[PDB]
Amino acid sequence: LEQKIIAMDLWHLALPVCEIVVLRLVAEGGAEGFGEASPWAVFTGTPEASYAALDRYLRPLVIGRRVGDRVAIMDEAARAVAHCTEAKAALDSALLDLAGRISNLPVWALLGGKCRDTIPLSCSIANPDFDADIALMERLRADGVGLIKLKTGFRDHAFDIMRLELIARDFPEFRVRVDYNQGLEIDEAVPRVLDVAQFQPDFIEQPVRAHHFELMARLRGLTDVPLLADESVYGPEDMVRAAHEGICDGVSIKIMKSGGLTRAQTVARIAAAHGLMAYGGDMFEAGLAHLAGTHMIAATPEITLGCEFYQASYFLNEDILETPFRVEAGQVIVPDGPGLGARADPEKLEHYAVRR
Amino acid sequence: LEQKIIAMDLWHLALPVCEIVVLRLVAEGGAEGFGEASPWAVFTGTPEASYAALDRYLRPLVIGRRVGDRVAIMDEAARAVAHCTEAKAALDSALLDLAGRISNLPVWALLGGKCRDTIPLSCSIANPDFDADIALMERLRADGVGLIKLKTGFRDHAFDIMRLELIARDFPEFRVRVDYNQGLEIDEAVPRVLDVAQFQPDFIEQPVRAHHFELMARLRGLTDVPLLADESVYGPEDMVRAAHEGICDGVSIKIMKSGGLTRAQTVARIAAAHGLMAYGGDMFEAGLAHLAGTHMIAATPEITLGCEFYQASYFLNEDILETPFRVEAGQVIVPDGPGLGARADPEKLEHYAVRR
Ligand SMILES: [Mg+2]
Ligand SMILES: [Mg+2]
Ligand code: NA
Ligand code: NA
Repeated sequence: LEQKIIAMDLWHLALPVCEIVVLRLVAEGGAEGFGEASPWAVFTGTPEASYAALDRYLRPLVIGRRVGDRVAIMDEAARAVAHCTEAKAALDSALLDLAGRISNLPVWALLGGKCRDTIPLSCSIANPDFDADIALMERLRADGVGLIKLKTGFRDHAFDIMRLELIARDFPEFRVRVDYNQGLEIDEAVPRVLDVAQFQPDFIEQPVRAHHFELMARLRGLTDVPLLADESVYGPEDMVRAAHEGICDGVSIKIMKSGGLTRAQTVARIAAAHGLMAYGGDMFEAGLAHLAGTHMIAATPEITLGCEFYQASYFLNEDILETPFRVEAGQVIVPDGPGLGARADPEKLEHYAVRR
Repeated sequence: LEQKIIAMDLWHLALPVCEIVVLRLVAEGGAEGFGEASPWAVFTGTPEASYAALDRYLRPLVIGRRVGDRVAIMDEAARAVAHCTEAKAALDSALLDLAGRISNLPVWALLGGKCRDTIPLSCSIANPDFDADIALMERLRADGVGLIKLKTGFRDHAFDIMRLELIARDFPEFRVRVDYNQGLEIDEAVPRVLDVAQFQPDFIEQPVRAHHFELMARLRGLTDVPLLADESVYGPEDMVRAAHEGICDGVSIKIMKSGGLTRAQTVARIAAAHGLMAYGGDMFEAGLAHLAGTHMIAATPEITLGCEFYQASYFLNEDILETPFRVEAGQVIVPDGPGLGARADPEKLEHYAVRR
């Protein structure tokens, strides 16, 4: 691990169904590490921002550094550029993937070990054309997927209720989660949440804008259905604040928000210390990001509500991995191979790139 | 790391100057892992309690497990036996040491990498015969040690003041820290702490009993000298409570309290999130425990006040490692070799054992 990182390559991809930024690091010894940043322009930041963060601001910080100084590198990285937690997460992933390759260890082994070999998978239901999702749900049920998360709030309230009712009638096999993606306005939050809570989903995710800690805390006191914070919490700092103000019953943890795998674990551990639950959320990512999140969760017993790394299997027309992101009988398979467990395909990276 | 742990050997040692419990784990392939539990009877527990914890209660959940399932093993261990955080730290150390030997990596490499190659060392000054400490301080200054921590409260207040004045006069080269070890009673806490604070030590450690959160918080508001919590904080759970009640400005982190290296890091990270400083404390341990503590601090940027792994160098007549715990120019050296960086001497373990 005394080896020096000698190169940094980047790709700004546009995947048919979704833009992401892929990073590759190369050590003196020839080993390579991959990492993905999956920005959501309106929430975490743009792909351009993360591309620049890596290409111009973090590059000088990483090139020439020893693979083993990851802790120092990530500490400096957080301060070297503002935001771009997706880019920071990509760097951490590549650093870990690289160290894992060098030492011949899976990433979870560099995160403390593993506590689970599989992770329950959840697929989101967010199509404005519900008939298309019904067909999707038929397939999900057939594939053994047992969890689904209804994206709510993007249309009228009636549209949300309609779907919950049909799901309960024709797809009772699934456990159902709900996610508003900060979608509701102040004047409609309470009545819409209270109505949806009647359906008793496993949890309702972030009904209002991230900065609405007061309102989130109030919504939490309205029903016994768990209220999960997502956009309101990125890292440990926000988690401490969220816990203090009692804005949620649990949190959706994403490496793209925490800016790294360790910071993601810290969020989960702080949530647990406050008696709050944790879920493996994700952004609109590809298989590389899925693998990074999978290794993180495999080493974090505190995240018990499953994960939602469903895009590579049900959203993207084609993924960027050389080998399919492994999911069997509705469960994500924790890889045990070196590094992340799969390489990104250069040809696909070259083909789908809009910039590199 | 898929291979199983097939054996657990224990030694309750009595080291001339100190009792500790040493643990050795053996994997199917023959690799070994060593860990140390350094119990303090009146604070953390007895060596007999920790010996029993490992020998009878943790043995069953460890034997037959995959080396790589460390996270799950430790999660289960914490609940398998009450207290005995020292035994838990020893098990975590052995598991990490074992995994390091297998993968040929330094323990810090399994804790996320490193951010520092050396750690400033502090030696405690606690001899009731102060002339003996003056001699030691002469030795300390010559060896390049620039930090010392005065053990206060075990005698009258005059004795503490006497030593603080002589140190400032004859040994100005040292940065001075103070530690009461919960030694002060309620009716004498304010006056004594105020007097000592006039000497502006770097920090004053745990003036009163661990359970006195309210009193600790009041003491914190009396001076601008940092008040460190030690016995009041063992793990993440205590750190969350201590931060909420504002009982300190910083915390002394010890693996023997946190019951593991990761838990110790979580304590440091939580403190930092609350704007509280962190110090690398220790119990009356030997070189094996010092190495575990060194690797954890090596991977934890949040711990910036140095460490006190001085016993192997200045307290124990003889250490148990095959090679000296490295300290150069008053700085602890972070090992880069496989595992903890040194091996326990089978012959010494047998010689100093009072039970095995
Ligand atoms: Mg969400
Ligand atoms: Mg102390
Ligand atoms: Na509630
Ligand atoms: Na103060």
